[PDB]
Amino acid sequence: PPKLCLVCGDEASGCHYGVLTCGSCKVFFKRAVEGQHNYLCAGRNDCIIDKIRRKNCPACRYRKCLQAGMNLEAR
Amino acid sequence: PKLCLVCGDEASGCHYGVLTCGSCKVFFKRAVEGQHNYLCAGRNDCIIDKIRRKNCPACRYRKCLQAGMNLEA
DNA sequence: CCAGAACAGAGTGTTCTG
DNA sequence: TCAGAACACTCTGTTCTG
Ligand SMILES: [Zn+2]
Ligand SMILES: [Zn+2]
Ligand SMILES: [Zn+2]
Ligand SMILES: [Zn+2]
Repeated sequence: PPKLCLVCGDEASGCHYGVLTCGSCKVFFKRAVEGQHNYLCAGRNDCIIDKIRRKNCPACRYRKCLQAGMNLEAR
Repeated sequence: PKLCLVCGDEASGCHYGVLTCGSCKVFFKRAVEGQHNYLCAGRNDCIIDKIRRKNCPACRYRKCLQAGMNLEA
């Protein structure tokens, strides 16, 4: 019943862009799709995305958003 | 061109004992005097280049040290 | 309840000084 | 020579508004 962000594992704010997510991931995603998302992974594109590390790799974070199914169409 | 021994960017000069770029110069100071324990989201193997240096402070900091940067020398 | 705007704070990198 | 201050800009995340 306390429920978890499907992207970083932080506690979720609600349903955003179709996926159970935290507020930071909600706005991160909005920002990534509206703008240029060309991000480079410094790793192997498997970076661990959690509450402390999610700022490290926008590229892996954004890929996790897409895998979870986030999209603007909402509704 | 002589290149930064940390991120490979074009080096401005010799800083904190090592030949490095200026962003690396000020990153290192900031790291050393500020706390911190940085944590890698990878394998402690991150690629550090001009673009990628921003991604992993842990691996950046490590590479600074293994290059011999220190506040004294 | 949710999208988006606003607000405020952290982090990077430059330019400038002596 | 290079260290440091200060500036300017980008990024993240929380609170506010509709
Ligand atoms: Zn999240
Ligand atoms: Zn990554
Ligand atoms: Zn460098
Ligand atoms: Zn790393």
